[PDB]
Amino acid sequence: TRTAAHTHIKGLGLDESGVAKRVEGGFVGQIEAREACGVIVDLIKAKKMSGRAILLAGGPSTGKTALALAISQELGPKVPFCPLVGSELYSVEVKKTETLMENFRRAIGLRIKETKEVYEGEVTELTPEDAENPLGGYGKTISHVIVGLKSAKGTKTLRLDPTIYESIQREKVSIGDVIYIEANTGAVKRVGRSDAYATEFDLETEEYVPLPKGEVHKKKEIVQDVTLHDLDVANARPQGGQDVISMMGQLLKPKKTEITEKLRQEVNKVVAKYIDQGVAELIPGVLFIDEVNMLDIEIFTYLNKALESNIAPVVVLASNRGMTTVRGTEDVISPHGVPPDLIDRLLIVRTLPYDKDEIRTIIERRATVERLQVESSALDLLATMGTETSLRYALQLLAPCGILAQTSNRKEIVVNDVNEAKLLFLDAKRSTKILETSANYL
Amino acid sequence: VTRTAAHTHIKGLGLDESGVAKRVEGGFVGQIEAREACGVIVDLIKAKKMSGRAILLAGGPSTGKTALALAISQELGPKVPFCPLVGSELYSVEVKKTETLMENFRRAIGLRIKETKEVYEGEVTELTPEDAKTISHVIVGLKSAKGTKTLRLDPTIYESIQREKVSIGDVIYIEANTGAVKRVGRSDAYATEFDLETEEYVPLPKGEVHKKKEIVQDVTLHDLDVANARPQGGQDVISMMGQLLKPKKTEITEKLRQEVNKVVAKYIDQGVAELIPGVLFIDEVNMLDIEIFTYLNKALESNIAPVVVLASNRGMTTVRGTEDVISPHGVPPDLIDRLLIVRTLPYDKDEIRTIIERRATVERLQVESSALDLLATMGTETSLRYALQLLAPCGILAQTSNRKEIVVNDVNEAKLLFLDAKRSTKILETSANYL
Amino acid sequence: TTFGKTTSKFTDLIYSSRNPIKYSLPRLIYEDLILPNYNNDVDIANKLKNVKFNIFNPSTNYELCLFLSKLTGEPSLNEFFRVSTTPLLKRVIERTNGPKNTDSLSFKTITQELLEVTRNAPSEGVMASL
Amino acid sequence: KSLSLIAAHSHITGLGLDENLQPRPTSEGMVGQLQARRAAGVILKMVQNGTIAGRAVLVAGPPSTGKTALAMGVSQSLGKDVPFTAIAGSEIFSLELSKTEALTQAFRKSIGIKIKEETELIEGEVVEIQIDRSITGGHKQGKLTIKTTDMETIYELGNKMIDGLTKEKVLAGDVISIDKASGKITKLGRSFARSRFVQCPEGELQKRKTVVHTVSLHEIDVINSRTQGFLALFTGDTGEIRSEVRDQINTKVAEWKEEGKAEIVPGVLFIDEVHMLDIECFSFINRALEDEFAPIVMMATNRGVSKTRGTNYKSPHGLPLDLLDRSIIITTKSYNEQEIKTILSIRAQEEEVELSSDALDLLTKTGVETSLRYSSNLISVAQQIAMKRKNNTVEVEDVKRAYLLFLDSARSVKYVQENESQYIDDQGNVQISIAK
Amino acid sequence: SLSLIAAHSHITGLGLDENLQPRPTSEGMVGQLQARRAAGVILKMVQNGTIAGRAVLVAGPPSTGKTALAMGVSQSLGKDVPFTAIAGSEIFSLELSKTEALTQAFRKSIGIKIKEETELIEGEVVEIQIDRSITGGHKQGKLTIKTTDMETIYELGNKMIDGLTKEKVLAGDVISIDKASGKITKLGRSFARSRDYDAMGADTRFVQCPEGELQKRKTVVHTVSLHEIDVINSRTQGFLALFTGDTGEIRSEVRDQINTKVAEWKEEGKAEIVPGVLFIDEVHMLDIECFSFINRALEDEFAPIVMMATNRGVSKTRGTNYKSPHGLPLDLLDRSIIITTKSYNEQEIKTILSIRAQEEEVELSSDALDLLTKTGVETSLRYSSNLISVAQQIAMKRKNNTVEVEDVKRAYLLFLDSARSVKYVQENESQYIDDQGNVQISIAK
Ligand SMILES: Nc1ncnc2c1ncn2[C@@H]1O[C@H](COP(=O)(O)OP(=O)(O)O)[C@@H](O)[C@H]1O
Ligand SMILES: Nc1ncnc2c1ncn2[C@@H]1O[C@H](COP(=O)(O)OP(=O)(O)O)[C@@H](O)[C@H]1O
Ligand SMILES: Nc1ncnc2c1ncn2[C@@H]1O[C@H](COP(=O)(O)OP(=O)(O)O)[C@@H](O)[C@H]1O
Ligand SMILES: Nc1ncnc2c1ncn2[C@@H]1O[C@H](COP(=O)(O)OP(=O)(O)O)[C@@H](O)[C@H]1O
Repeated sequence: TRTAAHTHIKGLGLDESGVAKRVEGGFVGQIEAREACGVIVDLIKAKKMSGRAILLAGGPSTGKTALALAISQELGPKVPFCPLVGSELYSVEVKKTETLMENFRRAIGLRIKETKEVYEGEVTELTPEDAENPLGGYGKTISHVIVGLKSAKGTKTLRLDPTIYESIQREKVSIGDVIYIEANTGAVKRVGRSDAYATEFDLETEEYVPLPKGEVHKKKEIVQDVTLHDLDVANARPQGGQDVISMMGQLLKPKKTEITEKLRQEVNKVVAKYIDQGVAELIPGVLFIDEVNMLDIEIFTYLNKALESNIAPVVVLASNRGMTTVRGTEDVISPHGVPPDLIDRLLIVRTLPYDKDEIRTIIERRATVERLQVESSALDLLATMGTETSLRYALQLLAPCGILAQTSNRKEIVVNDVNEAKLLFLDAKRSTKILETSANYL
Repeated sequence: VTRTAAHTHIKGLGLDESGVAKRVEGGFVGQIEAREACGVIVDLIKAKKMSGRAILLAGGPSTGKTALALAISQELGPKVPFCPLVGSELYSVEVKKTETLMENFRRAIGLRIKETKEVYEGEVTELTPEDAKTISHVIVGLKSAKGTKTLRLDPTIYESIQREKVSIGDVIYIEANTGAVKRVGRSDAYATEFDLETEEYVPLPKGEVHKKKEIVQDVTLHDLDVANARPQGGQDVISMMGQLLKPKKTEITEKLRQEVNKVVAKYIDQGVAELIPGVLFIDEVNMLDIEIFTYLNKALESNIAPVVVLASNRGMTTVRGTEDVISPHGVPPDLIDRLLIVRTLPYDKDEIRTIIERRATVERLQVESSALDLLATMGTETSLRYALQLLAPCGILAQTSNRKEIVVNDVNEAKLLFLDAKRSTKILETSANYL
Repeated sequence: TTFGKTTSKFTDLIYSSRNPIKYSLPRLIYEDLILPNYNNDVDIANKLKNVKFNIFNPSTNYELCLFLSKLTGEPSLNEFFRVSTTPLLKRVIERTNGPKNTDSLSFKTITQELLEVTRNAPSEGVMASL
Repeated sequence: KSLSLIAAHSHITGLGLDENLQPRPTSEGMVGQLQARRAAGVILKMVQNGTIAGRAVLVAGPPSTGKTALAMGVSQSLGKDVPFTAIAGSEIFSLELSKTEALTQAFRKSIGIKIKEETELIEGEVVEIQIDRSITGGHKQGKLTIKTTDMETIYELGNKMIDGLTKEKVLAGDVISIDKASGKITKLGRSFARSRFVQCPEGELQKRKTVVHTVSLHEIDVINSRTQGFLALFTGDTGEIRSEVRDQINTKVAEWKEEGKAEIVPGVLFIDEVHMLDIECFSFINRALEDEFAPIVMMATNRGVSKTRGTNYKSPHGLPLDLLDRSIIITTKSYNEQEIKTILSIRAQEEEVELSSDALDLLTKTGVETSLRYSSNLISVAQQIAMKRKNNTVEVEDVKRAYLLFLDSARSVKYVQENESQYIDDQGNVQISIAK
Repeated sequence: SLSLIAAHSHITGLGLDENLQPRPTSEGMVGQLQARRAAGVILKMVQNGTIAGRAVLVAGPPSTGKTALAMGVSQSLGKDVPFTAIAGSEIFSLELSKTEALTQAFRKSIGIKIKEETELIEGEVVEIQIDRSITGGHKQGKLTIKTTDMETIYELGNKMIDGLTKEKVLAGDVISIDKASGKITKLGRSFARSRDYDAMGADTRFVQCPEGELQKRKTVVHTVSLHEIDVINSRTQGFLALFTGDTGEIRSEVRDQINTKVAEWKEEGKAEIVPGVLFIDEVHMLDIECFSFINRALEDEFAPIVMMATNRGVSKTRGTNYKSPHGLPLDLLDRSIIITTKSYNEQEIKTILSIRAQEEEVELSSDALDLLTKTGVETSLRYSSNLISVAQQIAMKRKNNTVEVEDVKRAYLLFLDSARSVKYVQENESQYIDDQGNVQISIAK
């Protein structure tokens, strides 16, 4: 098992119609932010509103990213979640507007159900039946094709169209192969060779697949999940033909292109048409852009434009700045690095720093997840480091303590182990103190 | 007939067997210490044992840094690779600058392969394929002026023969190792089959059909890198019209480089190839950005880095790409630890006079003694390069007056006609509008 | 164009269109740089750079070929040497839809299994219309 | 050949010089500037000797003093079959080529190779053509009768000649040229036979003709590189040719000159407005001039002590001192009244405008007062005003009317400076309304 | 062999015992008795593999041994574990984004291990007989394959014959056939049939006829990084992008799909994850966007352990206008633990110079080595290290085997360090081009 700075949080931890308790889901404290995030989860599950923006703000190491992953865990794996960093939008292939629109479309999911009628099994016989009165000038005029199938606890012969004989001849279907006949379009395909013929030839280059289970004929309802960006990139890519340009672009580097608003419009109308028929279902998700202080003001203005769309998901932003200039502008002093036109469109959730007991409990649960045993006085010392230097410096100094404990052949982490961890690995403050008092061209 | 461009009187470093330098020998006058340090560096390069050695040679303008690097290149010989470069060429609009630096690094490590050229040439007399439909072999009979000779051939060479539309009586060229087939033309003896025809007629080869020759192929590592990393695909032998898609330079992955190193080491272990490390020379090193200066630190720590020679004429100058970093020679302090600096000294009057006499000798001009003294005084008064550039208009003005020896009057007219930087700046300062 | 025009039992109609701009080249450049002969090494250097020192050669770099065959799933180990030494236009003309074994690291993308369903799908299907 | 309306330097047919390189006061369309013309004649002799390489000269002076006139005089005095590349300073700032690559291509375009070859040709007038077909038409027999003004012959044709004659129709009385070794047949025209129009050729019909080729280093550089064909010489996307093919071309050219199969013809590269190059371009130009295959570079600039591009300091002529150290400088001076009036009379003769003496005196006065180019632009615009009154000679009234209608520099600055509320300033303020 | 004597090739692993206690001088590393212990803890942290995504920082003055420590970690890590060593200037690419280049460098340092079991039949083909049925739909075959020792006869399928007709094989052809997978390769032509054709051809090559048994069993282990799977599953023919670098901003959907695929393979049991180390030398010249992405990209499960080296004090971070410790912002320095290197004394410099002269096959006297030690105390260490190599050649120009004091004095005279160059520049500043471009070329005033 691999652990990386997270995966000790499992949802938010509220009860039904009530206050989130202090010890639930791996969260310690942050009660008001957890209640607000639960209200946000209920807003997303209501499946009504579009283009709602939430900015959570606070100091560093307060639990903004943990709250975002708690939102994603509470919604479930079916609801899409697109985590983003603010530096990801600057690309050297397309404009940053198109990258924002692509990550915007990646966060809306579609649930499509469909009924499949199939015919699979091992080929028993394959006989093109001739007509009673053949036409002149031709040979082997097929009137119909008799094909016998064989599966587990099932055997059925079929009368087929004359026009699937070309499909038999293209896919090279012979006796003993196991095939796959779609009902409506015909269009047979070779799954492989039957497993009973695996010892036919000493040396061969084939793929022998087990004989398929169940009946030859079955009706199965298949529910498929795609996002709207997959529909956009599938419709933009031209359907596979025989032109040199399509296969040339298949053999070359797939450079991104500025997808027009027209294609997105047609995709939205056909999706709404099949939603109105009761077949498809629209699942909006969460686009989480972290550290949004690094965005340019053009992206902020396009966010102002794109939040007014009908199909937009709920976008969550996070920042740790105070009074800072927006990038691209030399004089706009703004809270959290966000320009004031966007700030009016969003609600702000505030996160508060922790205390001695919360730091101690967080360190204890992180040591529990990391499969380590810590003695209580070592826990109190680590909480003293957490309130003295940083919570994250205490959290990253658990694995070297376990390594030094295993070096001395002990499964317990004690005081001198964390003293050696202090002596070996420095935090930022002592490193800055070393930098300030050294003049050796450092 | 013979051309001369600012050099070519420099033939070598001009050292003895003990490493000491004479005064005037090899086209170099003066600067004993820099020449001796450069000879030590030439010995280090000839040892072929170390990698990533960086030398900076520094001094004022027109002191002889480029002449010293050229003397290194002539002392090493034509076998050793030498890649001269200016620092402005590392900026390209196709790839990043670090990749261009990597290619220029790998251009300085060479290989030597010993190969044999085997050629069949003559007039086709018999062309008889036979079926084993697939042909198993074809028998071709070639004829020259010294006899005939028949050959069995594989079907691939018969396919290449059918590509070139070879019939009976054509003069063809076959290489035994590569398998290349070239059709020279129809033979001269079959030229009167028609009075007018679209076929060129060539005579019979006067030598033997079989020809054997031992050759040496000199390639570098960068040739193998670009041969193994064609993005569009392998080009054919002849493409007069261009490729349909334009192939652009790409960022070559280090996995390709380590595969090329593995294959080259495998061929070296069998005694086929010989490794010849060389010299990469970067003139005007102060025109490099700080990012290339940082990448040079890791690029000098590879196992197959060549010997790198840099030159600069700046003093305590700000490094490019920085605003509050002042460093000697425009070279950052992180990189300046890794080199050894060779100092280069300015010249005196007698050295300038000897340089002017040598340049007049190599350009096949005769000068008088008083003209030489006036040119030496002018060289000490303005610059050394001014007299060297003014030597040839003096010869032209002596030629137009139907004389062969330059005198003081031609030097005076050439000084009147062409100016230096100082007099041009004096005219520039005391002028009304834009000179 | 400068074609063959008439300055006025069948009539021959042969394509004869040319360009009025003529680029003239000496015979020496062609015969001494582009064609092989006894005094140059076009074919020798071509063989040295394309066959002997190629990294996809199975006679010298079999480990890389086996690694790439496990990576992609090509049934032949000469496929990479054939791909790397023929032009892109010749590759895209004679490309075939040969089968590959399932035990490989290259599986099918979501976009591809969306596109492969609707090759012969009719109208009024939801996946085909979308 | 070489279609042209009238150029601004169309009167300069070269440098007016004697056999002892002395400048005549008026010769070949050039007047005045005796020292500059003598220096350019010395540079012309340097180019025509061809034994030295990589020398850079600089032509500096005030604007409108005849620097481009000097460059055009050198280019016309070189004549044909010698390479002359003229570029501007802003031309090398490409989006697909680096600056050093563009400078390298411009450097190698200015040096050429003279290759002499001979081919055997057929030229004559077609008398009569017979094509014979068999019963099945598998084989074709043919006979061609062709004549010149001195002989006549009949040729028996094979299959490929018959196919090459059926393609690109050839009838009787046509004058054609046949290349036997390549199979290319060109129709020269039609002979003078009423019973296009060219004459019947004379002399022999089988002629061995010698053609002298001149090909630059950049062309062989493009062809030897396999990354693109010879069509990149016309489309213009060569795309950063690698260095190793340039060393192969250099060694091949050296052994071609050693064997005697080729000669090297160096030329002149002219860089107009050299002050608009970056310092990286100057540093590349410093080290590119010591190569063996380097032309003679001519640079022209008119700045004083100005800021070098890409830096933060000022330098004489806009060029750094290390570039100026390897240069010999030719200085041009301003003109007198008589030189200005001689220039205006020559520009009158080239524009086919007949001038009165008083009109020429008024043009000389307003050219000394304002600018030479202003009078040289006024002279051609006065002829239309003269032709509107239906007379041939340009009088004083036409020159005064053209001086009233079209303004110059100082007058336009003067009318701007007391009407600046109606123009847009550096701060973007303007008043459009008439009142208030 | 294609390796020469590099800058630090004496370092072969970290000089530690079993109890993570560094020896004073062992296997290349001299001194640094706390940084070596911390790097040993980091090496055990990597070799356990149970945690992911943690960054350490190696800070100290220049010429102290930060990249020596990284080389020691790389050499003691062992093979089949990915180790990527990049600079800060590599990621500024014209055709790739900085974030995408960072993602590629991150995913090049974590790989999976695949086990393959092969059954190879390598031998020379003698004869191929093809038999067809009455219907003609399928073709049967007879193969006679021959080794130096033994010869047997196999059978072929229809797909065997179709694959054998391509890459056309005749008698005298050396092929190999896999029983389990059916892979086909043409190794070339035997040397016994090298005298008949009389001219080679383009596509042919001569290999020796194999010996030993025909059916040989051997297992192969392959280590494939996640970046290789990303490049392969992004195009039709993706290996050319692996060898030419034209991958070009691979989409995130295939990366999530490949992550799910790798988790599925680990759970089913045909693969296991081998984590690695990413080393970013000179991290101080990275943009603030790069630092932000490094901050938020270390919280993934498939993240390696990052080692960064900095020799900067309180400098200005690139892309901003303020100054920060180590040239890095405080949010990244919160997510780090710092290993601090300290400068050497005379004895450690003496031992390092002795080791470096031992590697280069240079024999020094005691007085010459003492002089080099004194120069390494006064000037930098690398100046003495280069002085060894040039004094060696000065020694053979005198026809002497070992170097002496005179050779070190001559190499000190002929070559200059930074301080002497600064002094001779400053006392003759009129002969050099300053920041304003002024210079004096003429020697007489
Ligand atoms: N309330 C909490 N309960 C448990 N763990 C927390 C809490 N808040 C923060 N953490 C832990 O602190 C570490 C760093 O928090 P992070 O998400 O980086 O905060 P921020 O987003 O404010 O920088 C994470 O590994 C997280 O597990
Ligand atoms: N010691 C010397 N002997 C002969 N010629 C010299 C010497 N030093 C310099 N030169 C000549 O001076 C000219 C310019 O020198 P150069 O190599 O450009 O110096 P730098 O590169 O330092 O400007 C060259 O043509 C060279 O031939
Ligand atoms: N000495 C001269 N003889 C003839 N025409 C001249 C002379 N000097 C200048 N001119 C003409 O004056 C016009 C402007 O001069 P021009 O050469 O463009 O100035 P500049 O030297 O600033 O480029 C040109 O048409 C040129 O033909
Ligand atoms: N602990 C050490 N043991 C042996 N040699 C060392 C040690 N530290 C540094 N060196 C030597 O110092 C030289 C440069 O030091 P380096 O590792 O580059 O320092 P930094 O990484 O701080 O620049 C290397 O060639 C290496 O041989």
